Parts: sequence; C-alpha cells; structure tokens
Amino acid sequence: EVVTREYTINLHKRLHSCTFKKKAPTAIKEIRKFAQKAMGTKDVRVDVKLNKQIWSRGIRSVPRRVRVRIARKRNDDEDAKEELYSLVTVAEIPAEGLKGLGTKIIED
Amino acid sequence: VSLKLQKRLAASVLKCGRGKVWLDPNEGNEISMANSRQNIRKLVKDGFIIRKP
Amino acid sequence: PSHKTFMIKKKLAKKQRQNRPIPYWIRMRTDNTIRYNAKRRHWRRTKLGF
Amino acid sequence: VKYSKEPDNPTKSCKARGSSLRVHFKNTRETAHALRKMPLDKAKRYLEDVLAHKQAIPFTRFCRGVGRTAQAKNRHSSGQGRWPVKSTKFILDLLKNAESNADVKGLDVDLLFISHIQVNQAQKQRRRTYRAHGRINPYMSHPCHIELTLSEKE
Amino acid sequence: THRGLRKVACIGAWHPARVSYTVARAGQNGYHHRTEMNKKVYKLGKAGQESHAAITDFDRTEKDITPMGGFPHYGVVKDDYLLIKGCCVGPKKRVVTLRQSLLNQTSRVALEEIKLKFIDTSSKFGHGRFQTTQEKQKFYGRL
Amino acid sequence: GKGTGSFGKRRNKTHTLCVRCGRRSFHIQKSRCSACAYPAARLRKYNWSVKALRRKTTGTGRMRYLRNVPRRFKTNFREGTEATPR
RNA sequence: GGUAGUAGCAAAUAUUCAAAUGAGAACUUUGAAGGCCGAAGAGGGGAAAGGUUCCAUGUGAACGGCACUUGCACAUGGGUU
RNA sequence: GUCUCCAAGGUGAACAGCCUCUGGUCGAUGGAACAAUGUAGGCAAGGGAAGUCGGCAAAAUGGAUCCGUAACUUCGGGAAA
RNA sequence: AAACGACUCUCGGCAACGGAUAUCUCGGCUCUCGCAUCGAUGAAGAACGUAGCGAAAUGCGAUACUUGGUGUGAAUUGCAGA
Ligand SMILES: [K+]
Ligand SMILES: [K+]
Ligand SMILES: [K+]
Ligand SMILES: [K+]
Ligand SMILES: [K+]
Ligand SMILES: [K+]
Ligand SMILES: [Mg+2]
Ligand SMILES: [Mg+2]
Ligand SMILES: [Mg+2]
Ligand SMILES: [Mg+2]
Ligand SMILES: [Mg+2]
Ligand SMILES: [Mg+2]
Ligand SMILES: [Mg+2]
Ligand SMILES: [Zn+2]
Repeated sequence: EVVTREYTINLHKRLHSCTFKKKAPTAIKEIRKFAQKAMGTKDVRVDVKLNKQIWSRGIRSVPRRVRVRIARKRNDDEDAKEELYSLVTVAEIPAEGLKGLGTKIIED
Repeated sequence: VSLKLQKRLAASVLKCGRGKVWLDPNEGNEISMANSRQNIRKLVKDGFIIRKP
Repeated sequence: PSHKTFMIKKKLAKKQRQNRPIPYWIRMRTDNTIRYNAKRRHWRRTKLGF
Repeated sequence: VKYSKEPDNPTKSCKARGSSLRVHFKNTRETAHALRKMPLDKAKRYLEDVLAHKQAIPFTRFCRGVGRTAQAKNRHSSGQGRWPVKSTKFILDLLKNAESNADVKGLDVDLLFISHIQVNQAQKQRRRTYRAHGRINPYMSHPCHIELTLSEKE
Repeated sequence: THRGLRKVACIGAWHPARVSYTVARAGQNGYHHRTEMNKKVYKLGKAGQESHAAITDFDRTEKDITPMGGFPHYGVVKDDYLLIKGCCVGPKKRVVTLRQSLLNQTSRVALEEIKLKFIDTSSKFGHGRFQTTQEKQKFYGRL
Repeated sequence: GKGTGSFGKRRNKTHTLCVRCGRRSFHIQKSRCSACAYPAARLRKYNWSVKALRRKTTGTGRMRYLRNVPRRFKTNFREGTEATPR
C-alpha cells in the first residue's frame, strides 16, 4: 500500500559509544534500517535535505532525536527488483517541540 | 557520461579554480556535447556553466 | 629535459617510430614465424640508457 | 569435447563447461562439492541464497583457518562455511548455459538434476610482490576448469 | 618487556618437555559453576504479610524493599523474597539455587539472632540521597 | 645511508654517447671512450676478451664496400667495359 | 607439492546523500553536504633526469597487489612555430 | 633520496603550534564485531624509587611582568642561579 | 548402534597439471681441399633515413627492399593497384 507517516527516531541510544569517525554514516545506516523495519521495504532512499540535517553539525554531533517522514511508494520502473520503496524526508517540528509527539499518519 | 574535459575547459575560460566551476546537473547532455572553448563560452553565456563565489 | 641536443632528439624520434606493433598482414605471409614485436619498449619498464 | 564423466543416456542430458576461469580453484571446488547431485531448481535457489548471504557453502577439504557459522550446520556439523560469491556466480552462469542447452534439446527442466560436476586446476598466472630486504616473491592466481552435466530424474 | 608484559614469562622447564596443566594460561574467565557456603538469611519477606516492606522496629518509615526507581536491570520485587548477608553468585536476574546446609551449624555466628535496624532503599542507579519518592517530592516542593 | 638513500642522487652523467662506436661509454670529463678509446686514432681492443673482440670485429656490421670485393676479384677487377649489346 | 585460502591488506584525521551512464557502480561523471593540505602547502613554475608519459576518441586480453564503466595501461590520430 | 623561485588573514615575539581564504584534495581495498596478546595515546586512591645494573620511561618545570639571586671565577661569567 | 555421511589414506577408470620419451632437422662440431682480394680513389665500425600498406631481420642511399648492362624466359603474391 501507499502510506505516509511521521516518526521520531532516537539516534542517541542507537549510536551510543559509536566511534567518532563513523558516527554520522552510522546514523545514516541507522535511519535506513529504521525505515526498512517500519515499512517492510528493503529499498530506502534518504532525501538530500535529511542527509544535510544529519551532517549539519559535523561527523560527531549527530542530533539525539530526529523527526522524519517515511512514505511508501510503488516503484514505477519495471526493471526494479522491489515493487515498493521507502522515501525518508525531514519533518516539521511543532512549536511545543518533540515532547508528547507520537507516530502520525500524514496521508489524507 | 564524463564531464572532466568540460570542467577543465570551464575553469580555464572562467579563470577560476576547478573547485569554483558549477556545471548544471540538469543540463548534462548539452554540456557534454561541448568539446571546444568556444562551446564552453557559449554555455557560460547561456548560464549552464557558472563560476561559484 | 626540455633542453635536449639535436642528436638525442633524433634518436628519441627513431625509438618512438620503432615502438609500435607489427602490421597485421605480416602474420598471413607464407612461412611466417613472427608473432609480435619482441622489441616493444615502455618508458616506465626499460630505460633507454642514453 | 569429451567430459570426465559421460551421461548414462546422453539423449536426456545436457552439458556445460568453462576453461581457465579467473576464480579461486579451492572455493570453486567447495561450491561444486556442495552442489553435487542436487536438483537444478534447488541448486539455483541455494546459490542465490549464498549470494544473498542467507545460506553458506560448507568448506570441507580446503578449510584450514576458515571461520565457522551457524548457516552450514545442517550440511557440515563443525560449522566451517563461507560465501564464495564469485565461484557461485560462475557456477550459476554455467547452470544457466546448461538449462539453455536443455531447452534447445527439448528436455523438460522440472526434473533436471546435476548428474555430474567437476573442478580442475588450470594454468597458473604470474604476478609478483616485493618483500623486505630487496626481495621479490611470486604472486600467483589459481584459475580452474569447471564442467557439469545435468540429467533427467528417472 | 619486548612482545608484551601481561604474560607468564616461563611456562615450563626443559624437562618434562611438555607444558603441564599447572601453568597459568589465557582462556575463558567467568561463567563457572560455583557453590558458596554459609550465607545467613537476614530476613524472609512474605508478600502481603507486613514483612515484605523494608520497615523495621527502629525505622518506621512506610516503604517497600524495592529501591527508588526499581532494582537496576531487574525490576520491582513483589513476591516473597530472602534477604541474605553478603553477595551471591551471578549477575542480576540470574536464577540461583538455594540449598539447605550440609553441615551442623553450631557456631555463635550461625546461632546469632540478628535484628535489622535500618534497610536502605535509596536509588542504586546513582548517589541516592532520598529513601522514598515521597521524601524526594517533599524535598523539591512538588508535594 | 649508503644504500637506498644514496641511490637517490643520480643525475650527473659520467658517460654520454660515443661519436665513433655509438655506445654510452664516452667519459665526458676524461673526454675519451672507455669502449673504443675515441678520440685515440687506434681502436681499443684486447686479446683477454675474445667475446668483446667478436662483438665488434669485422663482419658484425654492414661491410658496405668490403662485401663487394670478392666479386670484383673473381672478375679480376674488370673495369671500363660492358657486356656485348643485345 | 604440504605450508595455505594461511601470514597478511592497519602510517599521512573521512566520508555521506541524490541523480546520470553502464550487463555490472563503495571505487566513473554532476550537484549538495561534512573534512583535510593551511602559503618553508597535499598550491603555482623551473634545473637535472626521463622521453611522448602531453591532448582527443575508443577498448577484447593483460596490468593499475580489491574493483572499475576506468587509465601515467592498450589501440588509432593530433600536438612543441 | 633528489637543486631552486613565488608565499594571504587571525592568534601570537615569531615563514613556532592551532584555525581560516585562493588553489588542491578525501588517493591510500571495503564491510561487521569490540575477545586475549600487542602497537600508539591517557588517567589512576594512599605511599613516593621501596622497582631497576642504573630514575630507563613517564611526571614534574616551562610564556611574559615585578622583586630577588650564593660558592667559585680567567672578573668576561656563573645567571633564566 | 559406530551404520550413512564428512575428513585422511589407498587402488582403479576418466579428466587436469607438466613437457619427459620416441621420430624428425635449411643448425652445430670435427677433418680435408682450392684461392689470395681491405683502406686518404676514404676501409672496418658507428648513426640516420628508405617500401602503397614494415616495427625487427635482410637490402639499399634522397636514382634509397633499388637504377643500368647481360643471361634466363612469364611471373610477384599476405592484400590492393599497375
Ligand atoms: K578461522
Ligand atoms: K560500460
Ligand atoms: K631507585
Ligand atoms: K646495584
Ligand atoms: K583417481
Ligand atoms: K640487374
Ligand atoms: Mg611487500
Ligand atoms: Mg549504582
Ligand atoms: Mg672535453
Ligand atoms: Mg619562503
Ligand atoms: Mg592523458
Ligand atoms: Mg601581534
Ligand atoms: Mg627428441
Ligand atoms: Zn667509442
């Protein structure tokens, strides 16, 4: 199915005691695995803006919690091995902040 | 396709470093079609090749 | 170097001309035994020693 | 060409082979040993799983210093196994060629099984390394010949 | 020491020409079966029987055995439990076997009647300074 | 430092191509060839190197003029004449 | 041959995301981000030494101690006023 | 290992160390885990050379301003005592 | 229950690796014989060029894998053309 949701990901606990030079690439891999587990899709594409946000504070200072939007879409390409793929983009943080924010369904 | 020649010629024509040359990622075919400094100058005039600040 | 003598330059020209593969039609000659150019030279492998 | 083992009924069999393949002879032998006497579809699935790192080829003869995994438990009790993707790819290509030959011959692929498969050493190719104290050492590769014949069950 | 210093320098003499079983060698450490003797039961807390609580005659604060924030890595004790002097084998959550003594306990230590005066229930996940969450809330003015 | 480090300093040619024998044996500072002793009038040759003698002896080259001597001797060095017209 | 698919591949801070091409992309090209050289440089030229390694196009095999669509490799052309 | 020319901003005495601009570059085969033993780099309560052939190694001191500076001396120094 | 399999070893068929063996030979080695002919009228050697398509070998010298005379008498040849 085609479903869009917004999640909060705790990268702090996932990257606890991660070597500095691999912390941000490990965060990228962490987000990819999170999307894979959440949406059931092996093929996950990380938006350039989300990559920018992850890397915005260098290779060490990955944000503790990140608000992402994961959208599962049907792959139009016929030569693709997977019928569906996941797209991970940034999500807007409410004024009150991340406190009290759960998983949300975006699709109308 | 490879645009190494275009990058080098654009840097030479703009009199800037190769790291300050911007080749439009959406105009790859027409940029690759250029193989002379005159073509590079035409592309620069058209705006497909820009010197970054 | 950029500064080179005329004789050395001519010798290098001859070496460049000699550094090439054999013509293909040589292999079709009657009673041919030449398989390839056994005297090929590469600037990094064997130096001319001039 | 004459294979090491000829099929009992050549009319109901196909063959494939490759010579001087640029792949490690020992890994290729391990893969062939794992594959012997298996149905064609099961062999294809097994090789695909090996490529995906879901099943492991048990390393049995050339196993000195090989690690152990739980994936090869059912085949090799000691658990010594690996995932030689290069050898698996080459053998899968040979199997595809054999299946195409069977299709041309008119055999039905459902009951095909690997009647015979063999790996031999080919001519070694030479490179070199540089060792301490101005010494030079051989740096050789070990290509292999591979042959296989599929037969119709029963 | 060239080649490292965390070793046994000499692992044996020339003769016998073999390493013996008595020489220290590197290998598995921990996860060994053990039987420890003479652990004294300091209390027997029975669920719902005014003995599960950590209250004593001296200290009358109404509190339970579980420390503030729960037992680290274990949880909340609610069933019957034994308070034993000293330490016991294994990490937290490990199943342990309690065995009746095989010896005749006649020593003064074994016969001693111990009366608990205070049982600490402060948080063990840090330098706990409060015995109860209610006490902490009173201290911080949130109740 | 007498090995690999020392080998890094090689950019002054002791020898260059010899005008006479063509070998890279012309000692520049001595201004003389270690192979043929150019510019000395006589060629440098020694009997204690038969291999060196046979590498450069007569016959190893072209023999532009010498090769034709036997034919002229066989004709007795006949000159100033031609075969009878056809 | 055994050794043995073993010893090893570890200095010079570091890569990541999207797209293009391609049978095949961690390694080719474009863009974006995050880093390094920090002007007695990992920048820009010369002397010696080398001799075509320079530039364009294309690429079976070998080589580039993994890999390559790639290249100081290979093949065909051009270039030093 | 191999001669030489050019040489920005900040801090700072300083072509010291550290960061940055132009220019260059991420080229050192990659992935997973974080056992012993190693290599490189730290910390460690109380004691303070008891270690060891031997204070080996490490630690301690360190810039600038002010006060002050002994024996001895070839009268110059010692002295940053 | 030490059976089936794996490993090691061993024997046999086949297939590999390698180039021994056998049969060859426009080459070598040895003996014997005939002749006497390099160069300032520029030798030997050394360099560079030269073919429609050649790098080497062989040949040749800007008349450059050959010019001319004579003999023989229908080719050269890997391809193309004359
Ligand atoms: K192992
Ligand atoms: K390609
Ligand atoms: K001491
Ligand atoms: K002593
Ligand atoms: K056999
Ligand atoms: K003639
Ligand atoms: Mg080496
Ligand atoms: Mg604690
Ligand atoms: Mg002189
Ligand atoms: Mg300077
Ligand atoms: Mg180039
Ligand atoms: Mg200043
Ligand atoms: Mg023979
Ligand atoms: Zn000479």
